[PDB]
Amino acid sequence: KQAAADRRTVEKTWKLMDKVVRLCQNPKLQLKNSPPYILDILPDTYQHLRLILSKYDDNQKLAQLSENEYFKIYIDSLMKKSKRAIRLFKEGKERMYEEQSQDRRNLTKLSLIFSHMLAEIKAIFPNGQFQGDNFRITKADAAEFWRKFFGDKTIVPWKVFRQCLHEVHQISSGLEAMALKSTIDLTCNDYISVFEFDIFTRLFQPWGSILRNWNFLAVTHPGYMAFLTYDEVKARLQKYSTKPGSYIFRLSCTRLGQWAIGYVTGDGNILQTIPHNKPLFQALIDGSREGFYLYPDGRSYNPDLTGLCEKVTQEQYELYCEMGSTFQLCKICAENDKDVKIEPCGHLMCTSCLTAWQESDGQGCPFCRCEIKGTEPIIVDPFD
Ligand SMILES: C[C@H]1CCCN(Cc2cc3c(c(C(F)(F)F)c2)CN(c2cccc([C@]4(c5nncn5C)C[C@@H](C)C4)c2)C3=O)C1
Ligand code: NA
Ligand SMILES: [Zn+2]
Ligand SMILES: [Zn+2]
Repeated sequence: KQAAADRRTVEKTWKLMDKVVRLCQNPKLQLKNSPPYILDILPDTYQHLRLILSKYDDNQKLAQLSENEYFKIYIDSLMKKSKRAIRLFKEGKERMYEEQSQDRRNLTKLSLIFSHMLAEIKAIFPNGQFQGDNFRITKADAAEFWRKFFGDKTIVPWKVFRQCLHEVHQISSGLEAMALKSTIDLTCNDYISVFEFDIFTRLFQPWGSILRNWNFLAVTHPGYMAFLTYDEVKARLQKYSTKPGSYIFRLSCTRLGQWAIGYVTGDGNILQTIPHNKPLFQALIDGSREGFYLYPDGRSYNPDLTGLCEKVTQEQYELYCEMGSTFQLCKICAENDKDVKIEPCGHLMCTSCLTAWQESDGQGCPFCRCEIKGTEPIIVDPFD
């Protein structure tokens, strides 16, 4: 239940965003030349919110804008993530100037979220005018699923989304649904917009086997590198510059919904290819056959991807989730946040999962089997 997105509220986010920009202007961090460039994303976010206000330039237009379900979620999320970034500098202290630290890692995670939020608002409010109820989902079979379950909604809670997705593509576990959430919920706000749904369905098409494509291509494929800048792709492949056909595929925060395959050419150079509006597995199959994509991440074994033309372990889902921000999500249901701690073992879960466990098995903690001497409500930050 977020507050109305009135002018007063919108401006509170600008002041919080200016605070993040000031903290990030410190030369000790060296963030001026540090992607995704938070010192560029936050001013651009300001200019977009300003462009939107110019389009809703009267009291009646401001009343419609402040009631817009997507806009309220956006401003509330922008507010939350900005406060989170200020809190990161407050508690990180000198560990913010060390590039390998977890505090710096969390700032890169926040910088990626602000990048995704900016691309989202520009897609939903092109030219500052709301067009979410007329957003074009690139895949028709994915568009039909969205229209079927959510009508003309532009954004829906993750918990409603997951359940409706399960009705068409079965999700096998709590860890799989958590890995899935960190993949689709790019803005890390516990909601899925039609834009985030379009990116996910473009990346892992065809829709008919989208969870098999995602499990193979992203959860277990050695060639998958998640978000990388081109300099990082080159740095990764430089080790294998002596092995033509070495390759990796990555996401690009400036080309959402598309893949970029970086590869070692016969003459030692590192080049990249952006596949067309076709499945990534077909581009990898064609490239393997043609001698360009042979060794994923320089490794001799290239997985057989032909099965996708016509089994992931719980540990693999756990490693996959580490990169994202899902530590606050209940591992059992993957739909509610952790809000209770079991005493004395310290394991965490949501209130309703603990009540369900207590009425079903209840013979110790559902994770370690230790006797439940007590419970204590808690608030979990994604970076705890
Ligand atoms: C663009 C450049 C900027 C400098 C850091 N490098 C490396 C880097 C990549 C990711 C991250 C970091 C860091 F913040 F943890 F530090 C760092 C985080 N990160 C990230 C954050 C949330 C979700 C994901 C996805 C993912 N891929 N494998 C597992 N997961 C959960 C890709 C989404 C569709 C789901 C990835 C990177 O890609 C990326
Ligand atoms: Na989201
Ligand atoms: Zn739960
Ligand atoms: Zn326990």
